[PDB]
Amino acid sequence: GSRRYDSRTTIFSPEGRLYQVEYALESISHAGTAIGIMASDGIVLAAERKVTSTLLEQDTSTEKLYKLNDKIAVAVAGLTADAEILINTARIHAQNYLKTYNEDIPVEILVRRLSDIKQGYTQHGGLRPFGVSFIYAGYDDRYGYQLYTSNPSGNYTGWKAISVGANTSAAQTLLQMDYKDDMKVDDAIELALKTLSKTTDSSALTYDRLEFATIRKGANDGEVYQKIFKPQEIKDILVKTGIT
Amino acid sequence: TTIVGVKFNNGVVIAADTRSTQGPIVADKNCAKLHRISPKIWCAGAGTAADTEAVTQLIGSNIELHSLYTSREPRVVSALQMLKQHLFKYQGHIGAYLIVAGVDPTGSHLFSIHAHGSTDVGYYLSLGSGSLAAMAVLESHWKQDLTKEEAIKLASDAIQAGIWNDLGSGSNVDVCVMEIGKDAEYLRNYLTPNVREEKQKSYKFPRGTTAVLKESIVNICDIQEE
Amino acid sequence: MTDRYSFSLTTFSPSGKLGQIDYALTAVKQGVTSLGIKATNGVVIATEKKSSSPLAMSETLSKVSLLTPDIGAVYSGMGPDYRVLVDKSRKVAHTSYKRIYGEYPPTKLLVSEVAKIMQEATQSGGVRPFGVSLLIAGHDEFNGFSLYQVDPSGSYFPWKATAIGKGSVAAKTFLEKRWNDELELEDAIHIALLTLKESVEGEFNGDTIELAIIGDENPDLLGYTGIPTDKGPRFRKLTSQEINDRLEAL
Amino acid sequence: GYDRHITIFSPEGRLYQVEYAFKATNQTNINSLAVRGKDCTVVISQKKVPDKLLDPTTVSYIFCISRTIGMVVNGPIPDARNAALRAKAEAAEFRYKYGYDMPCDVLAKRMANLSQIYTQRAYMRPLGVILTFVSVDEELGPSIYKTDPAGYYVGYKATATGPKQQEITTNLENHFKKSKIDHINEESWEKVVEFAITHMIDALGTEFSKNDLEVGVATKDKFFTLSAENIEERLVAIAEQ
Amino acid sequence: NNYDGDTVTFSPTGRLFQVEYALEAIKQGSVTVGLRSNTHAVLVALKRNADELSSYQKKIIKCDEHMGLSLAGLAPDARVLSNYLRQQCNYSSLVFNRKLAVERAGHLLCDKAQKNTQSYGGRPYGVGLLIIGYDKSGAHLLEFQPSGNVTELYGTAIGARSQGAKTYLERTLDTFIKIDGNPDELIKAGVEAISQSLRDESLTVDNLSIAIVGKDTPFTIYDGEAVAKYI
Amino acid sequence: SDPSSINGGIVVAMTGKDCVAIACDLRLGSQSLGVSNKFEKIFHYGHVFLGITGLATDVTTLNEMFRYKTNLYKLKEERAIEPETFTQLVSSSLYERRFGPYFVGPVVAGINSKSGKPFIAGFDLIGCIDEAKDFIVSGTASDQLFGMCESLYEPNLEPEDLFETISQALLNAADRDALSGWGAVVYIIKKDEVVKRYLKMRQD
Amino acid sequence: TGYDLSNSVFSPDGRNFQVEYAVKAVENGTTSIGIKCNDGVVFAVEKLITSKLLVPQKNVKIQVVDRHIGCVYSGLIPDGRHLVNRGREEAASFKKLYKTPIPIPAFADRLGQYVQAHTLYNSVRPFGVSTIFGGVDKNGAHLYMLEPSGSYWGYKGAATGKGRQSAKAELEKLVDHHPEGLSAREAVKQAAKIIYLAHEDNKEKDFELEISWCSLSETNGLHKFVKGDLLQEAIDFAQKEIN
Amino acid sequence: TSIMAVTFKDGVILGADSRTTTGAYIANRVTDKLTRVHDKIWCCRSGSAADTQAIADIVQYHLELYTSQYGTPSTETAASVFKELCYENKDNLTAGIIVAGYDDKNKGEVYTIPLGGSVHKLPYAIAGSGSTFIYGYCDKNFRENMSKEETVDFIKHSLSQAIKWDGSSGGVIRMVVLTAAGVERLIFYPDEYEQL
Amino acid sequence: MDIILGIRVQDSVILASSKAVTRGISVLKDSDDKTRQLSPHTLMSFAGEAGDTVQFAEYIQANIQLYSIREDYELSPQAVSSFVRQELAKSIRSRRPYQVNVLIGGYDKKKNKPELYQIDYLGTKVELPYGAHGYSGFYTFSLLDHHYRPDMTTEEGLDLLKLCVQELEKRMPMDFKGVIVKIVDKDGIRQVDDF
Ligand SMILES: [Mg+2]
Ligand SMILES: [Mg+2]
Ligand SMILES: [Mg+2]
Ligand SMILES: [Mg+2]
Ligand SMILES: [Mg+2]
Ligand SMILES: [Mg+2]
Ligand SMILES: [Mg+2]
Repeated sequence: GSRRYDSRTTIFSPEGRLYQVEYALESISHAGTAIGIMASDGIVLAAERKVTSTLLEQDTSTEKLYKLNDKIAVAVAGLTADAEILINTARIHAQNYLKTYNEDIPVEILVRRLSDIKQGYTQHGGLRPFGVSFIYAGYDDRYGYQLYTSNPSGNYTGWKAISVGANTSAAQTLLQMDYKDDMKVDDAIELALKTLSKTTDSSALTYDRLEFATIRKGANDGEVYQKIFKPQEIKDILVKTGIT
Repeated sequence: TTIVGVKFNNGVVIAADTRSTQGPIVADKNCAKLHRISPKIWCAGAGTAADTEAVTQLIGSNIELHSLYTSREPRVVSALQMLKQHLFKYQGHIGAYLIVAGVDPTGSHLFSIHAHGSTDVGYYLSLGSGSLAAMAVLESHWKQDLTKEEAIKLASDAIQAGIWNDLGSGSNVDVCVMEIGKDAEYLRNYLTPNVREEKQKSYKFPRGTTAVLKESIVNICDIQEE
Repeated sequence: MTDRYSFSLTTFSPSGKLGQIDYALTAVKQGVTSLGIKATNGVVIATEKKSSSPLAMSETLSKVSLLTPDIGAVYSGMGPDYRVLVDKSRKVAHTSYKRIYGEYPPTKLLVSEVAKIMQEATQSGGVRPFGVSLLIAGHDEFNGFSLYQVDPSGSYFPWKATAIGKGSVAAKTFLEKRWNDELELEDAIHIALLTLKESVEGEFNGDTIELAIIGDENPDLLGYTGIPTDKGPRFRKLTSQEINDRLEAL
Repeated sequence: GYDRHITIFSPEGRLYQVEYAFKATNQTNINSLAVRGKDCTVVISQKKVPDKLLDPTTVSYIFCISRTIGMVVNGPIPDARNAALRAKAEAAEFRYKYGYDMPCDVLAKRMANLSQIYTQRAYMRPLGVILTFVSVDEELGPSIYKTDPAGYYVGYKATATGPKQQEITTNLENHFKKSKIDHINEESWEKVVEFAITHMIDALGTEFSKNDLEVGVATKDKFFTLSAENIEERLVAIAEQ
Repeated sequence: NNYDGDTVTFSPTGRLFQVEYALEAIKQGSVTVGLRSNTHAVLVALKRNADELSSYQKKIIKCDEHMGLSLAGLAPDARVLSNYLRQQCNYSSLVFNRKLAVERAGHLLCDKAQKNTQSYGGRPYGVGLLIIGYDKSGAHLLEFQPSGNVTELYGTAIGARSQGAKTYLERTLDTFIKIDGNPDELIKAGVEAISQSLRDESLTVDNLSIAIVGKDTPFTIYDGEAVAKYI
Repeated sequence: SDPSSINGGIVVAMTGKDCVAIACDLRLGSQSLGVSNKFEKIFHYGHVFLGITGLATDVTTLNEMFRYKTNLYKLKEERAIEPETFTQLVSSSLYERRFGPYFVGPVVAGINSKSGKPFIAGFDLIGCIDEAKDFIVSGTASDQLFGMCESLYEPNLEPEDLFETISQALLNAADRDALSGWGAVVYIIKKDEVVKRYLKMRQD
Repeated sequence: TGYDLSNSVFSPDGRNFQVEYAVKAVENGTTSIGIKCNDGVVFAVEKLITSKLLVPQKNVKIQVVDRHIGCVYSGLIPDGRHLVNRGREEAASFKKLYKTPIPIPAFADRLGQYVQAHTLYNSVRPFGVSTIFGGVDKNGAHLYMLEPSGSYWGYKGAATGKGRQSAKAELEKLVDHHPEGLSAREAVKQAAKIIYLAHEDNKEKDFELEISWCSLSETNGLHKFVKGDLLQEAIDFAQKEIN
Repeated sequence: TSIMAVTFKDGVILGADSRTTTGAYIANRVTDKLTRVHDKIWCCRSGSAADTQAIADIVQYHLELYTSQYGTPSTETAASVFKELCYENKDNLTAGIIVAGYDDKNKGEVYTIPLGGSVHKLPYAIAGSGSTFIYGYCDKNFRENMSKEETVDFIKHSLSQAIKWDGSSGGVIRMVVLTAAGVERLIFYPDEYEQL
Repeated sequence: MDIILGIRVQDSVILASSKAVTRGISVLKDSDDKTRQLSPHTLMSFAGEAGDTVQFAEYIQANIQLYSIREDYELSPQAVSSFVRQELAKSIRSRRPYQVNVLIGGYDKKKNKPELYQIDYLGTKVELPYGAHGYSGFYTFSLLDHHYRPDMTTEEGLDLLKLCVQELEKRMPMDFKGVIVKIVDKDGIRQVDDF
């Protein structure tokens, strides 16, 4: 019967590894690099689009940075279509929580839920896992500014600064060198762009190959603002930080 | 509500009044009761207003998809069959009573449909609380081989009978004419015989008349930058 | 029986590749060329009607399809896969949008829904991916004119102008030279016809080319009069004659 | 090599099971042809009864799908009858739901969609048949629409199917290049049938007795098949001119 | 070989190997004999122990007052099939006030076994059964194979070395068919038939299992001291 | 026992010149018993305002539901929902409960951010839309409001004049209803400023 | 290759090898036949006597469906029984909705569609039987034969199993020597002969003949087994012709 | 409602009035109660118009699909399909249907299916609220093997009286003739049948 | 069951609930505690149909305790009250609705504020300085409307409560066997053991 054609997507190897998770991680290592850096007064998300064309409509384009709600955003590395399935699910969980408790969902509770969904595809159902790693940037009034990552295994961890996608080994070393705890958002913006500038496989880093976002309490008085940068605004911050 | 349908030479016309009520109270004085199922298939509904709207939109949606699938213009018998099978299944609980009229490649058509799922064919029909007043006019003046102008006249006269004689009907007359080989022409407020007379007095108040405890600006803007 | 294939037929290989998606993209590569160009006041989508036999009546095979009154689609790859996707796309525009909000979806969200359907054929049990890439052109009030590409993986991207299928690499270079942000719709049609001639071997006329635009509202195609706010569909398929008139001005 | 057994893509973006289903389509070694008149649509197919123990009246690849629609099948009879039963069910259901007779082109599309599904879903195999649907449609007039195991379909001025489809196709093409019109300019269906048989004889280079053919005719509001004796009368008229 | 991975696969010569392997499990089973006259029908079964500390595994199962069977092969499969027979005998009595014909019981077993030979995921039954009964058309004996083939017989044997018993019954046919109105003589012929399949061991008091059904005799099983008389 | 008059309350909306107004009382009761004088019945999702009368549990439930749906709409569409579009969403959502409905009388009010056109609409508990050019009323004193609005209303009132007209329509209607009152709020809505005013009224 | 390991897989020459392997099981079975006569049909089958211990006349093979249809098959006997059980359900549901007993061509397609369905998926195996069946309906007598592929046609005479080639040639002579037709009684006699002739390919064991018929004049259009004197007379007529 | 079907020498004729009421109001005075389920198998409907239209539409579908597979159905087969729907859904239906058809073997046949879903084959049948008033007239005046003209007169006179006494019956008398020769539709106006 | 009252003062919330349980003809018990601690700084009192009251309260308690363990965090009184409202709003359109009315008294440690929520079996929620269910409000609200101040101490809250209970014991026909009184403040929940 049908058994003959079954790849068995949810089995251990003899070393106790999950084949499909490992191979999904290999896929993700060719995606454009995404970086998150957490400061005392906010969070930066910076990511590189994969090799662009002059005819691509950039100002209407989104491939890396997505809004989950007003307080939480994600950077994507991997299969974009897979990411949008999970993103829409996370948007719904956040609204379910807000409806139930009349409070915005704490960042970790959202992250744990999405990570549990990924985990399920590795243990039952015989389906392939999602080829996606996320960086979550968000704020809540319990822990304040937070950074997390999750990957196809459904494992998640918290970070002060982190990268996913291509060249994370190089990127992580560079972040670890220059990151300091008392650092501010404007300093974090510069560190993120400098790190992408050095790790990129492109010839130079220009505005049309970047997506950029900040989460700041630079919204007037005890409240948080998300800013997805426009193409002209990415162009200005490249000049201002002296990369172009 | 008063609604009628009249067949003529080269097409069909439907008409309706414009009053909607909540018991004895007039909720809306200029309601639109003529709905579009498709460009050249229009219907008018009596009964539960939400049901007539909803059932009309649903079948209209499915008719549009059917037309796209078949590469053919919608037929009135299709709208009819889809409406009656939907209504029959809900055993009268969807309180939709409709007059369905239209033109298609097969010709011009006029049907009525009852909430339990029964349909009928005719050259002239009337539905709603004003249907008996309207039918009295139609039975007095209808004849075979009407012209477009004669049918519009007869249809609006039938609606007027309901407007003046039925308490459930009032205000204005809406008409839609579906002629073979032509665009359907929707004539909103074709007649306007019930304009309110000027009041004796203006009831505009001096400013500061109303007592106020608190004022405050409401923030409708999103969270601001900087 | 029962469908006993409840496992994925698309899986990651050791190198991180999803084989079935790559192979679907190869099927698209073999497909007849199709393109789209965005102007300031419109969008044009175009392809070749490569007739399978001359006894075939190729006007009965529609490669450029109306999805909503303001949105159209064209493809490269497997025709039957495209036909069923058009059926599903027309339906989802109603079930997951028009029956909720009482209006047709904006281009980007209908694209999003088609994309999701294509993603699921890449992960769900017992199915293969769709062997097509779509170009979807449309207009809506708040986003204006737009043009999107959707691939077998479910990924989609917005374009100023692009091409897919057989001669796409050459066609994209041709389009990069000629495209600017001041093109009027007639200019974009002219460029589309020039671009498409390069990838066409045989006959090149109104009967062998399929071309549609998203432009001004067409009150003459509405089918009824009397509602001021309803001004007609922006999608319009050009006739055989209309294409030939513009082929003298070539 | 399991991409050869089920309907998934090969590394060149091909579906081998679909390609092999096309090959099963010629296993009966029968050729069919369809043409359009002014008022009618004619389909003819070779009939071969190779066993004397067979009841020849039960041997047929032409099907009356509805009152108005006929179907000829090129492929093995079990798959042919599977398709015929389904097409009959779909045509009847269509009339019940939408209140008018299912058009020839719409039925073709529907059966083509079903076929598309078998090429995308692994648990279902394609049917090894090509389906030619004919009618005189109330909106489109004389109509020929043909479906295959890839889920492809299109309308035709005329068409041919089987091992020798190319010879018949080119013969038909040559005639229409000459006449410059999309149909046989003939009043009666009898003459359109005679045209169809004549051009099959030319193209295959073989003669036919009354038991070597199968004929189906679509007119306004009905599709019917001819008896051996109606066919004999056709053959006689061909020979006498 | 490449065609024996499941029950849903014919070999190139039109064989079903999983079914043939199921048949092989019966051949490993302990011998059991069945035979009948015109008034009675008898089962004799050689029971198998695991060792000297163990019990001898029961081979005979009662299905109704007028019907029962003996098994050779996978015992849990005999339990499933005999349970099904009990239910079908029971259904016939409760709904129709009618004792289930032995021939009809055979048809039902055939059809139940057949379904496990034509679908994915299933396996064939790994047991053979000899069904005796007395109904409105007299005494009957049936042989069931898990291929689904059911056959009506005067006498037979299944299990290891059943061929000896089967040849004996083939010679004796004209004698034992006439043993009417004498239960003890019919059982003797049964014990003699099963003896043609013994080697190394002989029939002992915890070894031997006998069952009988007939004209005025409910299906009853004899074990232990009740078979000493025939030893 | 009648679910639409257990808790009491009213809402009214009016159009003016380049403006709209929507107002409500603040009472919540258990039939004769007054429970709360701070039960606001007007909510907003961006620049679109929604008033709901009827059974209070359903008022609260529907607000939470439309906050849910308009938040997702915005994330996907990348823009705030408009009054015309939101009106269809309310209608769709109510009709999906055709045979087990929310016992409410919703009212929509707002200005289209692109056309600048003032918009109002009302619904029955099952989704039927009443799109009025002039005014919309809802609640246990709807008969009273129809009477006040029909005589006090005139078209094209300036924001400051429309405030007086709608305030007086509500106040005097509420004082002829046992189950309405205990406070009132009026929203005056223009294309880029919204003012909210609490009225002083009798507390019986 | 590997195309023959799974049902419903097309081979590169457009064949379903699992169905072709089912045909091998059929060819391995005993011989069964059918003869269409003037106002009816006759069915006959060879039953191999594997042993003396088989009770004569007691392992009946021909099966009735409804009251007017006979079915006989060669191959895997349980598969044939499964197919007849389904045919009985189809006949019952037809008569339930439409009142009239199922016509023979209608019944033929019901079996055909069901057998064809078992060539669509790899989760089932094709039927290992060829079935000869038919009877009398309102339009007269009908004889059919159905193969593991689902393929069926109407016949003047039919044969399957191991002695099928011999039976066919015998059947062809009858068609040639009687264009006007065969009486039901003649057909019974002829059926007995043809099974005796076809038993050469199975000579190792002895056999038991089994015949049935439905005839408008002889059985009132109902399916009946040929028993007693009429059976003996056909056995005698057969013995003569092989001597 | 007044409906009837009558067998005669050359086949069968169906007859009906054209009035449908909602209480005392005549919602339609020119109704067609003679409905076609197959070329030469028609039915007369009584009871809930919604129920009888739904049933007849389903039967027409069943017989269209039967025809595609098995050829022309018998009148008995059509009656069996009606019955199956009326019997199995008797709790939720109010339908009283007369089925009439012409075969070449069986010629004219009439089946009546009253409220409970039973079936009764008869030489002629009457039903509807107006039938009560003509049981005596029809029993006295019906003969077997009448001519076409005699049968038209019998139905015309019968329904004339049913209309005369039953307020729920009226309008025009419609008839459908089913023979080997084809399908003929007849209509008779008040000024004709009222003077009988 | 019968009387449940609540009052929110300066720095605490006080809940008073009757002790009687009556099975028709007999008072089966006179020491019943009609309350459940949902979290260390949140208390819920309840009244309505027999069985359903305790079943609903223990179900809510289990759920809030589960949340507390999962997140190592105490939900705010507002968040708990919204969860409870949703459960009752879902229940009212069930096959068999929970016929249960509740008061939720909690001290919000983040805002340093006491909070009192009143929720009926329909899912009708309101935040109040003082509240009640059933007929209790009819006898007590006129006293609370007069004497209540937002800056009252806990002892003044208890004294105003004594006055409310005295009026109930005077004018109410049923003997509710006194009340159990509990205080919710920054230090948690405690029972006043003489009232
Ligand atoms: Mg009913
Ligand atoms: Mg497949
Ligand atoms: Mg008041
Ligand atoms: Mg008061
Ligand atoms: Mg009050
Ligand atoms: Mg009358
Ligand atoms: Mg409350």
